[PDB]
Order: sequence, then structure tokens, then C-alpha cells
Amino acid sequence: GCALPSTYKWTSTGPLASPKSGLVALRDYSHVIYNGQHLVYGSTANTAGSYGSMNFGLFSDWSEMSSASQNTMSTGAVAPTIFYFAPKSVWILAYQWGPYAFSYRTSTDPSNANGWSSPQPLFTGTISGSSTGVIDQTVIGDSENMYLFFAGDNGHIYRASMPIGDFPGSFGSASTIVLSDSTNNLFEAVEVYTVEGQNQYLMIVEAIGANGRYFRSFTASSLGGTWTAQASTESNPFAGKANSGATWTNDISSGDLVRTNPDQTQTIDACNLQFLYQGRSTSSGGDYNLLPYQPGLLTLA
Amino acid sequence: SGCALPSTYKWTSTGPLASPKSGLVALRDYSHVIYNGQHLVYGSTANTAGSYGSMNFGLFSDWSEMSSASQNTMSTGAVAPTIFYFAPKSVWILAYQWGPYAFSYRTSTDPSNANGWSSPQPLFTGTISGSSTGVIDQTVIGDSENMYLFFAGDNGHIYRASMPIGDFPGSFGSASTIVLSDSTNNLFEAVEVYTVEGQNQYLMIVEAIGANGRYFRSFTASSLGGTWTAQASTESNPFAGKANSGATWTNDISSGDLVRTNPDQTQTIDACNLQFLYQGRSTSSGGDYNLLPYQPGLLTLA
Ligand SMILES: OC[C@@H]1NC[C@H](O)[C@H]1O
Ligand SMILES: OC[C@@H]1NC[C@H](O)[C@H]1O
Ligand SMILES: [Ca+2]
Ligand SMILES: [Ca+2]
Ligand SMILES: [Zn+2]
Ligand SMILES: [Zn+2]
Repeated sequence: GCALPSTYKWTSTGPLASPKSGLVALRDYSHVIYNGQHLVYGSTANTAGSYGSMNFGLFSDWSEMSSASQNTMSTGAVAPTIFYFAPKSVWILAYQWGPYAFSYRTSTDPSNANGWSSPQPLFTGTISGSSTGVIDQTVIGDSENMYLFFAGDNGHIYRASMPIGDFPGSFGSASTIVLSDSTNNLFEAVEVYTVEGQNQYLMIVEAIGANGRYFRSFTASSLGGTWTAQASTESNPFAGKANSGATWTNDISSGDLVRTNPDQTQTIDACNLQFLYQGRSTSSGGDYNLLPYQPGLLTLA
Repeated sequence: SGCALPSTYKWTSTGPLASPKSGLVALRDYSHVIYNGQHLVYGSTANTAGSYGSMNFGLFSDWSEMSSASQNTMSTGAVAPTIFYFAPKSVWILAYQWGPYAFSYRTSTDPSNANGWSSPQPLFTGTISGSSTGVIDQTVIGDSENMYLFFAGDNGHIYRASMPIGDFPGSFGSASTIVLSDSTNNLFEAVEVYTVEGQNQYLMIVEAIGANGRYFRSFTASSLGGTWTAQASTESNPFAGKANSGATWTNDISSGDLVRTNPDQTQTIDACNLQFLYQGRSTSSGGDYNLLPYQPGLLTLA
């Protein structure tokens, strides 16, 4: 395939959807291709600043996202991750703020927002130094193990693992810290991907900059190994105001790179890098929980 | 944040930060937490007869304010205390010696009130052999799996007990396991244990008796339930002591607490900003140990 870029630059769409009546924001997207169409799950914020979740109706082209249905989940699955777990032929939805520190549900009908199984434990542990507690999971496998990565709004990235034959199931309560920095430099919204054909993994993490939210990147040769800084500063980031080509938003915030293969390896084609991110109008302000986040798409330049 | 521990320690120091109120001769064995952005310090007292009790200080924002903070006597003593917030059950804990059990604890939702604590409960009900004092100087620390009790015996040993985190608050029982052994003077008392922020590592400090005064030695571990390895191991190159403190008002660097920013049961220290609230005494002081004029000072890494 293609090696990761040494230096990142992008072009952007404008906003691709707006929240339906009774909602103020669409956040934290997770995307898969399902039956040749785009299947997107995400969080919601309502007029009171309370968080829930949803999916979009299946849509073929990004220009059609604005007319897709917005389907409210009856029990919330905030900051979701969706993937197909191939060894047991089942789709997985992982999330925070449910009955366990992280939870999951299963389905064979993932286009139905309300077709998921009863919640099961994904992780039951704790962290310290945090105003939020554990936040923003992702889940990724290799041929031997499944891995859980997450954040804490506290400058740390955490990891747990289990044998692949034990999944779906709980990772337990123990974790290991894999990265540490200032709170603003490693804040939240971590994502991890297999770089197709390159024997390498990509991690991206949301940071708080002087000029907006932006992403930093790291690389590894194994999911249980060391993470090395790649695009590390606000002025030369993975994706941010400095290199996004987006003028409708300053923020490039919590979302998902575009994955074509929907399986548990979270594989990206680095010949065709694209980023489904949350942004907000440059004129927006006030209460964080009421900010009008909505989706946009970056394509490498 | 996530700095590695230093390989080698050296410090600068304040002078005395506070002195005992009328009727007391010493303030000893501090335990500190941040409570709503302010410094909350508990400690032992020695009175004009050399008898031991406990107290807290009024809440204060800056170390320069400690000398004018109220000194609030506890109606029932909690000698050599440990204070922390037990997050899983949303409650503050005060652990201590010389009460109704070998080690005891009380609970509170109002920890700034010296006399607002619940009735005493058992923390530990065992004994140790070959000690002139019996069990002394507890601390309590958790990870994601278990809570741990560490303590000393004025006898060259450090002791450990443990329980599942879901069983706490409760008693650790009566059994203990010896994790370190040396001469009485090399591993004497005033043990403290901390999580090194971001490092997947733990730090233990222990008070020792040197030629030139009291000083601290250090150890590290990769798991709280595992083996402890010596780090700073001599009086001339200590964790903290006369050799490296930058303090001239005191020779002793004795029983206190590293500065913890997060108040919870993990006892986390930010190794980018190491500071030590220690007990010291005037260089011209002397005589009976129980009457010594111990009082607080603060080290900052140099
Ligand atoms: O949108 C809900 C939370 N907001 C910050 C974090 O990235 C999300 O989990
Ligand atoms: O200050 C009371 C005791 N004195 C020695 C020991 O470190 C303390 O528990
Ligand atoms: Ca996410
Ligand atoms: Ca102590
Ligand atoms: Zn930190
Ligand atoms: Zn003040």
C-alpha cells in the first residue's frame, strides 16, 4: 500500500449535517461500510446539555448525509465504537456512561439503532487524576489479542488486553499507562488503526491548542509495544486549523478516520486517508455542553 | 503529567513553617491533601508532659500562610495519621495508631473539621515479634485491584497486608508479611508509599537514623504486591537528609509526607514537582525524645 505521510495537509468539506429538533449537537462519530453504504453512530447533546446517542440512516455519498435520518437510541451509548468482530460473525457497539466503566452490545442488524443486545461489561476499572473518569474508548485486535485503549481528560493514554478467543467479554479492571504528557497535550478522543500493508499502527489523540482543538499522532510496530511521537505540535499537527483547509470551524475534534474494511483490525488504507471529524462554527461560544458540534470530512491534500 | 523519578536527589528548603500552640511542645508526623484547592494537614502532637495526641490545621492556600492557620485539637487522639479520599465509596478516611485497635480508621464527609469523624473502626488487629514499640507508622494505598497497608516496627522491618478494593472500607485482618529487612537504624520508622504519576511504578520512603541526624532512604516497585528494590540507600546520598536538603535550621529530616496533588487512595505524586513536608527541629535542641521541638518545613527539588 502506502507509507504514512511524513507531513500532513488536507482539504475539507463544509458541515455535512445539522442536529434534528430537540438536539443541539452531533458528536464523537464512529463509521463503517455496511452493505456498500455509510453507517455512522455518534453521541448527541440535547437542549439541556445531556448526552445520548444515535445512528444516521444508511447513505451512499457524503453529500447525502444531510438528508439521512437521525435515529435516537432508547438507552444511551455515548462516544461509541462500532466494528465487525469476524471470528464470531457479530457486530460490536462499545461505549461509556452505561452500567459499567465501559460497556458493549452485540448485533447481527447494526443498521437498526435499537436492535442491539442487552449491555455487557467491557471494562470495570478506575483511574486517578481525572475530573471525568475513564473516557473515549477504542477497541482493536491483531491475530492473537484484543486491545482496549482509552483516555481520562488528564494527559494519559491507558491500555488493557485479552486473548482473542475470550472476546466478546470483559477486559477486567487493570490497565497500563502507555503515554503521559500535560493534560492539554493528551486530552481525549483517542483512536488506533492498523496501517494497511505497512506492519505498523497509527494512534491519534485530541489536544487543546491556543487556536482550537487539534490531533497529534504516534506510531507503533506492535499493539503491546512502545508509541513514538509523529506529528506532535499545533503548528505541524496530524489535523488542526494549521493544516485542515477548513475555514467553517477552528476545531478539528472527536471523530474517526475512514475505515473501508469494517473488521476488528480497524484497518485504514493510507493511500486514501480521510477523517470524519466534529467541528463547530467559528462564531459559536458559551456553555461547552451546548456547543453546536456537527460533522465534516477531511481528504489528504 | 508523567516525569520519571530522579536518579539522584537534592533540594532547597524553607525555614520553619509553623510552631506548636500554647500547651504543646511539638507538631509531628504530617499527612497532607488538597481539599477544594486548599492545603489540609493533619498531624500528631506532643504536649508539655511528653504525651501524644493529634490535630489539624485550618485550611490555607499558600505555604506562607501555615504559621497563622488555626491549630485544632482532636477530642480523641489519632496519632501518626494518614488522610485520603476513598473514591469508590465517596468518603474521606483517617487511619492511625495507639487507638482501640492496632491500627484504626474513621470516616467523614467533612474532613476539614478535626472532630467531625465517625466512631473508630478496626483497620488492623495483628501484632509483630522482635519490636520494642509494636506496630507503628501505617500508610494505606490502592491500585485498581487491591488496597494495601504498609507499616514499621522500630526494628529494621517493613510490613504489608492487603485486601480486594471492593471490600474496603474494612479491616485488613491480623496477618502481615515482611517485605524489607535491614539493621534497626537503616529501616527505622515513618514509612510512606506513593504511586509515581504516569510511570506504572511505586515509590517507598523510610526514615533511618544517621550519624548527623534523621534522614530518608528510598525503594521502588513495579507492583504494590511485589518486590521492593533499593534506590537511594546511604546517608551521604539519601532520598532526603542533611547531606542534600538545603536546610540549615534543622539537621533532621523526619516523619512527614510528600506533597500529593490528587487526594485519593492511590497516593499519587507528580514527579515533575517533587516536594516534601517534613518534621525538623532546631540544631541547638536536645534532651528527652518525647519533648523535642519538632515542627514543619518544606523541601522542593533542586
Ligand atoms: O461528547 C461527550 C464527551 N465530550 C468529550 C469527550 O471527547 C466525549 O466522550
Ligand atoms: O510521633 C509519634 C511517633 N514517634 C516516632 C514515630 O515515627 C511516630 O509514630
Ligand atoms: Ca471515539
Ligand atoms: Ca506517617
Ligand atoms: Zn499526569
Ligand atoms: Zn489565604
